Amino acid sequence: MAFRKSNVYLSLVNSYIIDSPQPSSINYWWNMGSLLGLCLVIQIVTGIFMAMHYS
Amino acid sequence: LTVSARDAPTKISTLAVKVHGGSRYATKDGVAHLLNRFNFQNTNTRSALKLVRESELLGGTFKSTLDREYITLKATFLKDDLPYYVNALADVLYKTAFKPHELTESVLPAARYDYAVAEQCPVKSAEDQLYAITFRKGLGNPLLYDGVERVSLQDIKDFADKVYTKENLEVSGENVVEADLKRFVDESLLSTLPAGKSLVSKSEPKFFLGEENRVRFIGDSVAAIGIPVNKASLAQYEVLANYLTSALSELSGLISSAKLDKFTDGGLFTLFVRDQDSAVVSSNIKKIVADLKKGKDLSPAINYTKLKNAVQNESVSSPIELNFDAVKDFKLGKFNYVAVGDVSNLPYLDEL
Amino acid sequence: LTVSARDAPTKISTLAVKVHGGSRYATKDGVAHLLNRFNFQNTNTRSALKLVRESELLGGTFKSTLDREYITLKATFLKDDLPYYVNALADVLYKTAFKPHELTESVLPAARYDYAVAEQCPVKSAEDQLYAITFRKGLGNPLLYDGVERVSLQDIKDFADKVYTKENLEVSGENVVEADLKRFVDESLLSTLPAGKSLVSKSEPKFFLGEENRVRFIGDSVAAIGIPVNKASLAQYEVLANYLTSALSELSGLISSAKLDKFTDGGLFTLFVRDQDSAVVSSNIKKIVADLKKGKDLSPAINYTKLKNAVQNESVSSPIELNFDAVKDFKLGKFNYVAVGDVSNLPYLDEL
Amino acid sequence: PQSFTSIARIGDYILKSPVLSKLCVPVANQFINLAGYKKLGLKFDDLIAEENPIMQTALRRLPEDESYARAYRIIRAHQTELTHHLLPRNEWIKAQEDVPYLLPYILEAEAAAKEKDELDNIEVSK
Amino acid sequence: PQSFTSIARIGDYILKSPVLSKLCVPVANQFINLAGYKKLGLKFDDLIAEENPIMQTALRRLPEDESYARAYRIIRAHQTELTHHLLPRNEWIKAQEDVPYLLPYILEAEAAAKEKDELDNIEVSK
Amino acid sequence: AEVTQLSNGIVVATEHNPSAHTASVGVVFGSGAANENPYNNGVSNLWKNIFLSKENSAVAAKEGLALSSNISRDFQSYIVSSLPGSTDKSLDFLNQSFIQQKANLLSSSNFEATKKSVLKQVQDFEDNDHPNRVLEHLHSTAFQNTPLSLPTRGTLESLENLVVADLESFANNHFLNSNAVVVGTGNIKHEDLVNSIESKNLSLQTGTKPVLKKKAAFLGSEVRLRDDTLPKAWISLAVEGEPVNSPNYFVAKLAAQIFGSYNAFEPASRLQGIKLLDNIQEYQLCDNFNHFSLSYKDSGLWGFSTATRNVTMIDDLIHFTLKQWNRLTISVTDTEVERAKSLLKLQLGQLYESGNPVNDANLLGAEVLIKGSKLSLGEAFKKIDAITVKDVKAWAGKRLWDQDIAIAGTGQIEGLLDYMRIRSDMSMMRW
Ligand code: HEM
Ligand SMILES: COc1c(O)c(C)c(C/C=C(\C)CC/C=C(\C)CC/C=C(\C)CC/C=C(\C)CC/C=C(\C)CCC=C(C)C)c(O)c1OC
Repeated sequence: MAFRKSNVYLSLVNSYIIDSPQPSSINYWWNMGSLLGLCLVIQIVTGIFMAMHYS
Repeated sequence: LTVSARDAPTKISTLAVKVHGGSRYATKDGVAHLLNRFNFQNTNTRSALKLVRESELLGGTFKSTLDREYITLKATFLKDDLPYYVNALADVLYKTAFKPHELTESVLPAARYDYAVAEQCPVKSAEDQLYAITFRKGLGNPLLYDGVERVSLQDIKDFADKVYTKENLEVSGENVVEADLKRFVDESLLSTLPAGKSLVSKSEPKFFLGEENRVRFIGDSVAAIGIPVNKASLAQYEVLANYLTSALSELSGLISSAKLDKFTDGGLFTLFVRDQDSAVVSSNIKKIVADLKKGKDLSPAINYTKLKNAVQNESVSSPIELNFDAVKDFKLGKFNYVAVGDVSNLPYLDEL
Repeated sequence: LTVSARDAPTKISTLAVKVHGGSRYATKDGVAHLLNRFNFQNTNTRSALKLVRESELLGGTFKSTLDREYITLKATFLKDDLPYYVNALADVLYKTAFKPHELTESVLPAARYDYAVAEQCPVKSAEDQLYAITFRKGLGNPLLYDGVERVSLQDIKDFADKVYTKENLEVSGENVVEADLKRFVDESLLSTLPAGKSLVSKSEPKFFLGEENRVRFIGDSVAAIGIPVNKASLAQYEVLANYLTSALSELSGLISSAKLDKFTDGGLFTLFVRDQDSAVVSSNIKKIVADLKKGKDLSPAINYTKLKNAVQNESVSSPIELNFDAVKDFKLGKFNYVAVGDVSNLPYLDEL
Repeated sequence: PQSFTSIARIGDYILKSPVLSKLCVPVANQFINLAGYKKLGLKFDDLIAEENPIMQTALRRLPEDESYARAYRIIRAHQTELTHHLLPRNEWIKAQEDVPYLLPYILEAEAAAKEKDELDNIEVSK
Repeated sequence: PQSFTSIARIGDYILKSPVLSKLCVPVANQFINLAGYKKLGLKFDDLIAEENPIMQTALRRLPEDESYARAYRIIRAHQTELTHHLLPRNEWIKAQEDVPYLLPYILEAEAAAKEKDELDNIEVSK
Repeated sequence: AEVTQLSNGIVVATEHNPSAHTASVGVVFGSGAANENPYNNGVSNLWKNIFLSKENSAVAAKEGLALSSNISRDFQSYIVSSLPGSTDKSLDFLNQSFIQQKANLLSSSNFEATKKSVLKQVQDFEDNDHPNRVLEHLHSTAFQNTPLSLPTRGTLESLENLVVADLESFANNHFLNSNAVVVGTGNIKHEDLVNSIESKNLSLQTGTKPVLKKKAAFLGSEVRLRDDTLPKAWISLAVEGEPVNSPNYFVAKLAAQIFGSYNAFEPASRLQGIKLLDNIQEYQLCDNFNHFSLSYKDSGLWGFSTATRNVTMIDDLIHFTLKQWNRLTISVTDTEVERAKSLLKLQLGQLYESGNPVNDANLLGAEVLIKGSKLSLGEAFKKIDAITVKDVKAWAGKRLWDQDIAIAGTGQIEGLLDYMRIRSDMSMMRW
C-alpha cells in the first residue's frame, strides 16, 4: 500500500481530506464546515497573539 | 388420501402427512430437496414466524423430512390441540406462498447446507452412486440439490402442484383418535386439494447389474455395492443385513455399513466398507465379496431379524411383515460397485 | 541419454531435457505435478532468484512442462550462451534443494492453482476420465495433483531419484550445434547423474473397452469417448481426427473436440462433444457414434492429415512418420465412455 | 419515518372517495410536477430515503434488472444535478412511468415487521 | 539489528581458536546463567525479538510441533514472570537444551535477503 | 538469405527456411480494420470468415491445403498453408479465390451462415473475453472519432447491418494489387513462387489505388464498463505511443520491457528483476499485468494492462505502476536498461524466429508494405544495443511525463479512481 495510507498519522489525514469518498453532486453549500474550521483557526491564532498584550 | 391413527393414553400426540415425492419422483435433480425445504414457510394466510411463534405457545413443533420415497410433513404436539397442526399441515400443502425472496433467503440457503454436511460423508456420497447407476433416472435420482441442474422457482412450484394431491398422500397418526383425524382431515384444506392421481409404482423398476462408477474424494475411503432385489427377495436381505451387522457373522467387523431399503416395488442392498486407510478397503472387500458367494446360511439370524424389524417399524405404515420364516441360505450372484476415496489405490470390480 | 540439435542461422537458440516421468510413471497421484512444479527452484549451489535474475541479464528463460509422458525441462535463449542453460538444466536434475519450505510456499501453492484452472474445464475433467477407466493404473493416472493421496515431500524426492536418470532422458536442441551440445552435456552434471535404467514401455499397455464413468459437474456439459488404439492404428486415427476437425466431415460442427495422442507403445482417440445445453450433448452424440459405425472413408483426408502432422511436429523427437499412405475406410468397433455435466440429462453408453 | 403502511391507509381512502379524489388528485398531480424530479430522470420510488432496515429488506428483494434500472437513474440524477442542469426534455421520466415499483416490498416488509413487533410483545390471558 | 550472519562470523572464529575459546567461553557460560532466563523455562532462541521480516520468515518456516513448543515456553514465561517467581528448579531448561533451534532459519533467511539486496543493485561493466 | 523482394506488377516477396517441413503462401492487403468506417465495421472480419467457411475450406481439404487468416488495424491478410512441394497447389487456389470466383463464396446461403456466426463470434468476445474487450475499448477512447478506434472484429451493431453488397464495397476499393503483397514463407524458394506467379495472366482493376481517410489522432480520455458481477477487475492504460518506423520504435519497446509482464502464480514471475514488483507483491495488489508499445502506421499506445481480484486496493495498483513510469524520465538505473535490452531480444526473437510459417507471413506482408522491405534481426539488435539510458530518459521525458492517458476497464472497478488522480500520477513534485 501507499505510505499516506499506511502511516499512523497520515492515514487519518488521507482518510478525511484526500481519499474521502464524497457524493459527486454536492454544491457550494457544503463548503461551510470547511469554512467553519477556517474561522475557528482564525479565532485561535489571532486570539493568542493578542492575549500576549492583554490584561 | 388414506387416514390412520393409533390412539394411546399418552401426553404427546403426533401426526404426519406421508407424501410420495422423494428423489424417485423428482422432476429435476433435487426438486424435492427445494420443496422439502420450502415447507412450513409462509402460506398465503399464515406467516412462518407466526406459525412457529404460535406453535410454541401451544407447545408443538413441525418438521419436513425427505427421503427417496417420501416428503413426510410430520408434526408433534400436546394432545388436546390436534386440529391446529392438522389444519397446519393441510394449509402448507395447499397454499404455501412460494415467494421469490423466501427462496433466496431461506430455501436455497438451507438447501446449500444440507449438501454441505453431505459432501463430508462418503458413505452417502456413494449411496447416491449406487442408485444412479443401478436403477438410474427413477430411484437413481440425486437425493439433495446440487446446482448442476438449474431448478428455478417455477420448477419448485410445478413439483408442488404435482406431488401435493389426494391420490398421492397418506395421513398417519400416533396417540391420535382415528375419528377425530378423519373429521378434521375432511374439514381441512386437505380435502380441497386437487385430487389428481398417484405416482406410486406397483410395476417393478428397470434395474441394472454389474455397473460400476468411481469417485475422487478427499476424506475417508469407502467402497459400496448395489443389488436390485425383488418384492420377494425383501425378507431375505433383511435377515442378511441384520446378520452382517450382528455378532453372528464373523465379518461384521470388516463391514462398516450394510442395510436393505424397502420400497413398495423394490429395495436396495448396499454394503459400505469405509476407513481412512485406502488399504483396509482393499483388504476387507476382497474378503467380503468372497465369504458371501461361498454361501451364507442366513437362518440362525431369523430370531434376530424379526426383533430388529419390529423395533425399526414405528410408522403405522410398513411393508411385508410376515415373510420372515421362509429363509435359509445366501449366495451373491451379480452386483454393482462404487469406490470412493483413493481411487488409484482402491479395488476394481474386475477383481471383485 | 540421447542428444540431438538441429542448427540454423538464427538468433534465438533453444534446448530441452525431455524426461520420461509424466502421469504414466507417477508413483502416487500427481507426483510428477509436484516435481514439474519444483523444477527451476533452488539447487544446492544456485538460488532460484539468482537463476531467474542472471537469466534475464543473459536474456533467456526456462520452463518445466508436464504431460502424460514427459517432464520436458526446456530452456530458450540467445545463441552464444548455450552452456549456461545447458549446465542449468543439468544442475536442476542433480541437486535441486527440495527444502520443506520451498514446498509449502511455492510448490504446493503453484500446484493448487493448476488444478484450479483444471476444475473449470470439463473437457480436461473427462480426458482424465478416459485414461483412468480405459488404460487404468498405467497411463490412466491422474495428470495433476489433487490432495486425495497425501504426497509428502519424501514422495516427491523419491520420484526425483527415479525419473532423473541417464537411461531415462533425451536431450534435444534447435538452433544448437550438435557437437557443442554433446560436449557441454558431457562436461555438465548430466553425465554424473546416476544412470539407472529406463521406464519407457516397449511392451504395449493393458487396456479396457466398453468401460464407462460419469461426473457431477457445474459448468458446460461434455461427453467423451476413449479408444485403446495400437502401434499400428496410429496413422489411421490421425487421418480420422484431422478429417473430423476439418471441412470434409459434415459433422465437424457437431464435435467440439477430437484428437489422437501418440505414445511409443500406444495412443488414445478421444472425441469431446461439449456445450452448455445438456440437450446438444444428447443430440450430437446419438448421431456422431452412428455416422462412424456406418463407415467413414478416411482417405480424402490423407493430403490434409500429412500437412497437419508435418506442422504439428517441431520437436526433433517424433513417432512413426511414414505410415500415412496405407489408409482407407473407418468403422467404430468398441469404445469407452465418459459423460460430464448434467448427468440426469446426458446419454448413457447403453444407448450409444 | 411516517409509515408507508400509514400512507397507504390515508392515500387509498382518498383515492376511493370520488368526493375526495376529485378535490385532492388535481393538486397532487400539480405537486408531483413542481417537485422537478422527473426532470432528473427520477422516478419517485428512487427518492425514498434508504438508510433504514425496511428499505434494505426492500432493495435486497427488488428484482435484479430492476435494481440496475434504479442505479442508472440515481447516477444520471447526480451527474446532471452536478452539471447544474436538467435533462434533455425527452429523457425525463414520463407520467406513466413514475410507477410505485418499490412500494410493494416496502409494504411487504413493513407488514412483516409490525407483525414481528406484535409477536415479540404478545401477552397472555389465562 | 546486529546481524546473526555477523554474530556467526565473530562467534565461529572465537569458537575455533583454541586460544580464544578457552578465554571467552568460560565467561559466556557464566553469562548465560546470570541472565536468569533458563529459570523461566526459556531457551535462548525464544528471546530473539520477532517484530521484523526475517524472524517472520523464520517462524513461518519453523516446524509445527517446534512452534507449539516455543509457544508453551513463551506463555510459561509470562505466566511465571507475572507470578513474580521462578519455576520449580526442575522445570528449568537444562544446559543441553538451550540449543539454537531457530538460528538456522534466521541464518537461512538472512542469507536469502542479503542475496536479494545484492541482486537488486547488481551493476554492469561493459 | 536476406529475404527477396521483386515486383512485376504484383510485388512478390519471400523468405526461405531450409529446415522447414512446410511452407505457406498468401496475400496481405495494406488496408485493415482502420480503413473501414463507423457503420461498416467488422467488414474485414466478415471477409475473413467466409474465406474459412466449410465451402472453400473443404475444397482445399482434399487438395491438402490449410488456410490462415487475420485482420489487424493497419493491415489485412489472406494466407494458405501446405507442403512445400504443392507450391502451385497454393498459388492456384489463391488465384481461384481472389480473381476467378466471386459469388461462389458470396452465396445467400453462405453469407447468411457466416454472418450468423461472426455474430456469435463477437458475442462471446465482448461477453467473456474482458482482457481484450478492455484492451479493445482502450483504442476506442484513446483514438476516439479516428481510424484506429474501430474494433478489429467489428461492433455487433455494424455487423448485423451488413449484407454482401457491403463485403464488396470494401473489396473492390481496398482489395487491389497496389495495396497487396504476396508472401512466401517456410520451405520454398524465391524462384519457385515468382516463376509460378508470372505464369498466370489477367489483371484486376489495374491503375486503381485504394482510398484514404483523415489521419488518426489521440486524446486523453476514459471509458468505464463497471460490472460488479464479474469476480475480477480488468484495466488497461496508456499514452500516445510511437508508430511503426518512428525514431524511438525500439527505445519505446525497451521501456515496455523494463516493467514487462507479471503472473502472480508462476513462482518464476515473482522473482523477476522488476522494481515495480517490489511494491505490488506485498498485499497481492493483482493477479497479473503486462506492458506494451503497440505501434501502428500513424500513431501508437505505450501503457500496460492488468487484471486483479483485489478491489479495495486497485488505487495503489495503478499508483505504484504510474510512479515507476516516472523513473523512466528521472532516475532509471542503467543496469535495469541492460536487463531490458537483453530481454527485449529474447522476446523479439520468439516473435520473429518461431518455427511457424504463417506468422512469418503477416510479419513480412505488413512490414514490406509500410516501409517497403523487412528489417533483419541483426539490424534490430544493432539498434536496441545502441540505446543508452539517455535514450530512455528523453523518450519518457516527452512521451511519458505529464501527458494525457487513456484508461478503460470492466468488472469491479468502483475502486479504480478518477481521471484527475490517475492522470496526475504522470509526474512527481519537484523543487
Ligand atoms: C471560537 C473562538 C473565539 C470566539 C468566537 C471569540 C470571540 C470573541 C469576541 C466576540 C471578542 C470581542 C471582540 C471585540 O469586539 O473586540 C473577543 C475578544 C478577545 N478574544 Fe476571543 N474569541 C475566540 C477565541 C479566542 C482565543 C483562542 C483567544 C486566545 C487568547 C482569544 C482571545 C481574546 C482576547 C485577548 C480578546 C480581547 C481583545 C479583543 O476584544 O479583540 N479569543 N473574542
Ligand atoms: C464529508 O465532506 C467533507 C469533509 O469531510 C471535509 C473534511 C471537508 C474539508 C473540511 C475540513 C478539512 C474541516 C476541518 C476543520 C478543522 C480541522 C478544524 C479544527 C481546527 C482546530 C482543531 C484548531 C486547533 C488550532 C491550533 C492548535 C492552532 C493554534 C496554534 C498556535 C496559535 C501557534 C501560534 C503561537 C505562537 C506562539 C507562534 C469537506 O469539504 C467536505 O465536503 C465535501
